[PDB]
Amino acid sequence: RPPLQEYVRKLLYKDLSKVTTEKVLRQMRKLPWQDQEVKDYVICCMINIWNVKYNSIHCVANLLAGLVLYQEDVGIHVVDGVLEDIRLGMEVNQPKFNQRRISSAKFLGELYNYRMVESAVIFRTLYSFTSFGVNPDGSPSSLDPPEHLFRIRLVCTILDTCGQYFDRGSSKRKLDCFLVYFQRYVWWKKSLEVWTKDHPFPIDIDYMISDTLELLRPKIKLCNSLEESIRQVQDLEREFLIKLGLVN
Amino acid sequence: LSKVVIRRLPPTLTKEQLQEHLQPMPEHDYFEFFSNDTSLYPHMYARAYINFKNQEDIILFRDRFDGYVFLDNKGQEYPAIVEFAPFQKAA
Repeated sequence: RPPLQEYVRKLLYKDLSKVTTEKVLRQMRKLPWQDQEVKDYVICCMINIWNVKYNSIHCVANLLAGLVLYQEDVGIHVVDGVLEDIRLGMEVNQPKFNQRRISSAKFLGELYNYRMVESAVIFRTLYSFTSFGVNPDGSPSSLDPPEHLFRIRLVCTILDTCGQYFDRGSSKRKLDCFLVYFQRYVWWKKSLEVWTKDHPFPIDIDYMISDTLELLRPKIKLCNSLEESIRQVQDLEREFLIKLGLVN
Repeated sequence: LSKVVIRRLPPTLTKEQLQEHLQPMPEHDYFEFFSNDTSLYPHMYARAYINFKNQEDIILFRDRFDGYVFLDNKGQEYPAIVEFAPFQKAA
């Protein structure tokens, strides 16, 4: 394995922690960024964020924020790459990649926290989890078959990472709107014929959703039925219709 | 929104070969090719970003190339996907 590859790998996956961030930054800066193979390798190593311990993922976002002062193109390519990986992960959707896909979602959330992406990128991604390859009547599909509940884990992962910053102003409204759509998505999954008395919907997924939502919105109404969740969506879409002027 | 991605291209397609398929190319600021950078091996695909100058040219471009079938050496089909990039910042 070539020397610069082992060097980059060592800096990002071994040396980098909360206490060495300034030293790793200094070293990354002096890399031969004019060598295209080396620049490509660093980008590729950062997109492959699963190699990094979960609790040090945020250190890679922080390192990238220092680095884009001198090498801005690198940061753009990493963000573009992580978002491509989140999309490809839904197309592939094999359980052996679960840990890697979660690491990518957490990394995107930390990229928002260290100001590498704006909130629009986060909301685009959250809606993609509830709509991409999802039939609009809530029937199962190729990418979202019945016992696949991983979209719910992905959503909760992003919300747990950066959701606390969407509590004032316009981002507050945007999160409130997304949660109305999320609660319907959850009731579509819960309403599938596979779930019975003998084969119940997993209680652990239920608790994941309620813990996430109650942390962000202590007074939120958790819907107790599919009907209630559809009505919330209908009331919200009546508001939209008024704003868009399709009728009035 | 001016930054457009064309993705799920064959993993051994090159920027130049892609250009031969796309021409005549509309006016653009930026046009770069990416591949071999996923965390989900062996699911390998290639892709590109283009930043268009006018808005009407974007609608034309995806009418033409969304679903356009590229081939690799062995004759496997690769329908491309054309959408706005999820991150709009240009390099």
